[PDB]
Amino acid sequence: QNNLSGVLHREGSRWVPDTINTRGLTFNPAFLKAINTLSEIADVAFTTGNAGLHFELRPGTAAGVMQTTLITDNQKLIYVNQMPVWKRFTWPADTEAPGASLS
Amino acid sequence: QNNLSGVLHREGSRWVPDTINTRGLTFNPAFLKAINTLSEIADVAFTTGNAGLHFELRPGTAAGVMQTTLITDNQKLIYVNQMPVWKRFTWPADTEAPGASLSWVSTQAGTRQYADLPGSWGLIRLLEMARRKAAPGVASGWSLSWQAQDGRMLNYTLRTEAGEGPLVLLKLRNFVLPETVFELS
Amino acid sequence: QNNLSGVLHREGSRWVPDTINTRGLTFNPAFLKAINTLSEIADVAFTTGNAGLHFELRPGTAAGVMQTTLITDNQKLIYVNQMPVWKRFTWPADTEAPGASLSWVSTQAGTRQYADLPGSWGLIRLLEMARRKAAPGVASGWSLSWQAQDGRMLNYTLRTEAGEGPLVLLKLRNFVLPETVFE
Amino acid sequence: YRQIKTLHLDIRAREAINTSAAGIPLSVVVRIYQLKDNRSFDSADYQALFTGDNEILAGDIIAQKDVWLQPGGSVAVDMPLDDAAKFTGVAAMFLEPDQKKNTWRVVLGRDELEPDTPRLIEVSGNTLTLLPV
Amino acid sequence: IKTLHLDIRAREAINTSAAGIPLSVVVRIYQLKDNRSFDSADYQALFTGDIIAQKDVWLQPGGSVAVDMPLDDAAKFTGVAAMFLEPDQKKNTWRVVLGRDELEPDTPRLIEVSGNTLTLLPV
Amino acid sequence: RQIKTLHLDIRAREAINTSAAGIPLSVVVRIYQLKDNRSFDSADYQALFTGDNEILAGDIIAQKDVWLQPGGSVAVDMPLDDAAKFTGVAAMFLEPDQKKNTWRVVLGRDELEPDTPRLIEVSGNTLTLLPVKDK
Amino acid sequence: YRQIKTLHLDIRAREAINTSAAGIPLSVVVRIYQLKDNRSFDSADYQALFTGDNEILAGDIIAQKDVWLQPGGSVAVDMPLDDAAKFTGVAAMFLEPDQKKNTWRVVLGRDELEPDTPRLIEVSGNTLTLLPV
Repeated sequence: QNNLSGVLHREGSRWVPDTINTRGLTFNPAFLKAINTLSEIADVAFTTGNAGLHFELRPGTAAGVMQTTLITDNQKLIYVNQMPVWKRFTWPADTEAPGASLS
Repeated sequence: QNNLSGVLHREGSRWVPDTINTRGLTFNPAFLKAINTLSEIADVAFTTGNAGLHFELRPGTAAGVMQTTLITDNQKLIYVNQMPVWKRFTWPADTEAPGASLSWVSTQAGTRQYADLPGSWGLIRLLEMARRKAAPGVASGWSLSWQAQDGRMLNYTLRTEAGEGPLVLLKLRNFVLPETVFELS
Repeated sequence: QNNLSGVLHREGSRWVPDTINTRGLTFNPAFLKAINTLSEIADVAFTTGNAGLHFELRPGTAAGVMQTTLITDNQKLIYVNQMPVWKRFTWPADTEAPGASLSWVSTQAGTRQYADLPGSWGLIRLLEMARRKAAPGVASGWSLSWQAQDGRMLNYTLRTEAGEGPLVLLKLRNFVLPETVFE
Repeated sequence: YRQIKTLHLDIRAREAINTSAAGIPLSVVVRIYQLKDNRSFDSADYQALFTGDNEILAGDIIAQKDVWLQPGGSVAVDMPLDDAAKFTGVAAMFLEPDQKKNTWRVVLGRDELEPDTPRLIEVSGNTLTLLPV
Repeated sequence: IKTLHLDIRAREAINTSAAGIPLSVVVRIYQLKDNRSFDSADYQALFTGDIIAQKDVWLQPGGSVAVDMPLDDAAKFTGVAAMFLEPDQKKNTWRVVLGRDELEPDTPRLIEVSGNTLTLLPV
Repeated sequence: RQIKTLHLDIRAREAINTSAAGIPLSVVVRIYQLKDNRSFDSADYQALFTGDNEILAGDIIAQKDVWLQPGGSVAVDMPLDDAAKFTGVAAMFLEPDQKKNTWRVVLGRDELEPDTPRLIEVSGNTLTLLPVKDK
Repeated sequence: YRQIKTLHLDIRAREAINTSAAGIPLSVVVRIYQLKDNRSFDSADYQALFTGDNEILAGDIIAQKDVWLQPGGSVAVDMPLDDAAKFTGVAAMFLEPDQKKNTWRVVLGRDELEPDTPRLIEVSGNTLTLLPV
């Protein structure tokens, strides 16, 4: 918004080339693929202005496994083959020892 | 951005001299070294708008030390020689008594603490009294090793997240803003 | 890329000068040879951005050796002339005792250490003393045979993932940066 | 025959225990457990027993004691065995423990406790050897 | 029956590669209560519960060894496997299984090893 | 009741096997099971490098080959054969002191306590056998 | 011989205890401990015993009492010794304590307690002197 004010539009979520004022001025077609990706991660994970999103895990069953423990960032999911539910996680939580582990 | 709007550009993180409109107008070459240092510490410690960063310590082992305790700002790390992990610290936390302290339990004697430096800048005083070197085994690491009394070493392994972590505040040691922007001779 | 961005381009992995836009400017021909060597190290040993690489190792045999052990940065390799298996290595390894050590057991002798080289640069000091050639069976395979004492040749077959692997860091043996770029 | 009541435990530590990469011996911690059941204490990993906590394994731990095995030295453990307790456990906090063969803990049952002669437990590097009487 | 008496007669050219140089062999002796696991395991995963005792003897090339070890009364069989450079798993000649009734105890049994072949000698 | 299994352990000091620049490199010790201690006590430091499997012809029963990193330690529990009447411990430094002959110990079989092992402290380039003390 | 049960302690305080820089005597606090072990209480510093807390040293403290030694005055301590308790500790909270020689606490064992006559403990500046009977 300081240097490409004429030739690049913030349309929707992606950036597009402006059709006017591009006489003989071509973008590198990886560069448009780059910052239409870096403004697509920006609309999923970094929506509020900082890193935060909410995804839901439902555990599954498997042949001959009695209990699976998924811990993310001090949030547990202990599944001992009961009626499965949805545990709404978040990432990255501001806890004391952020990590991930699966046992 | 009010007085040097023509001759100084905020490119990236550093400030550079603008090449246009620099006819006969020279900067003091300590002044560009100054506020490219005060805009590096701005991008490591003060990123969010206020003082806060996250660096990770992994404890180390040493000959004949049973337990080392590092406390910063009411965050403990008690290491009694088990399988070492990473404790993700936070400086400066908003707790009730911010400080830094290091106490080691020898094989011979009881727990003589190495230093007890209170205040919000406790942790920078502790990393200043270290004997640090770059760490080849882990990146981007820094293997601190405080030498305690009685010839015993206390080894730790600092891993940052960006730049130099809380080692970057030791660029501020004996730092002085230059009195002169433009040099006249 | 901040001072010679007009006369010096990185095409591929080499730093070629530009035939147009050179006056003459006569580069120091060692200096075009110096940074062509440093930019070759960085694409094999320093590929992530930090110092780190991964090679494999298959042990080899000789006449009159019972057990040959190789320790580097607490990665152990022990051969007693069984079926040869590659073991994936890592240098440097996160440890508190960085170094290498090599011991051999002859049929005549017992354990004699070839060398125990401490320090993070240890495995390079170990890889300096071995005669190398291209192992023709596997590519990219290098033959590694440390001539020990008692005439035995502790044999090893090294396979890298890209380029020469860890052997390239011996290119800096009496390396010199040119004091002068131009003349 | 009731008097197994007092527990006597003498743990000797050898001249090389819990060695790091550079082979230097380090004074390990031995955590002494007293249970109500052996099946849960068998079914825990090394991480989920010291680091963090539990609730059902913690529901079975009744007594707990922590000694420091100076390398080459020893320790004498005398603690009153609880009546509802029916199992003793001993675990170490090793630097590089062997999790595949599970040689970092032992399950001393209640009926295997001698009433007066303490049981010798010897450590060598990273093993908790239960010595035979 | 009570204590083992074995003798391993290694040849002058053992474990030779395609170059044909004599190389030493380490052998691994196992006591067996049941031969459903030792004889159903391949050469690879055997060197990485049923395994009772484990003895390891280097075969110094050209020499030999006399092997005495304390036996167990649960050792129903005795399986002795070596580590060859060319594991003939399709012939399984890298291991032998000696039953406990095959022991003539007071005179040590001979097993001559030639190249990459273990051979139980006829009693 | 008996000596049956050997319990032995070695504690090096921090300055062992020092090279010309004062750098302590790690050293290797070797363990023997011997019958008569004359052949090992009379043979010299040089010939036990390569003739160690040959100059003790028939004297060796079981051999153990144990590393020692400087300042570190190691404990070895190998099963002792009943016929062996001596135990040879041979350190192989970069430089010996053959005159005082302090680079070896010969432990008699009656000296071995059954449960409490014997330390072999290594200092400088010398071996030493420590006294026995227990509960 | 069982009747050790009541603890009697008379602590006399001299005319110069816990002196500041200007030598003025200040009324110290004496913290009286009753433990199950002595090895952890010898392995604590002055900081980690009063300032803050612990969990395993706090797991060993069973009884605890706080008296105020007016300078020149005295105090009389009578408290019931617990049966599972096997050790008595007395520590002061000195202004400038001597941490190198550890003269700011004493470890009165259980078998050294007199049944009726209280033990005299005298303080002189910054020392907890256990007076001999």
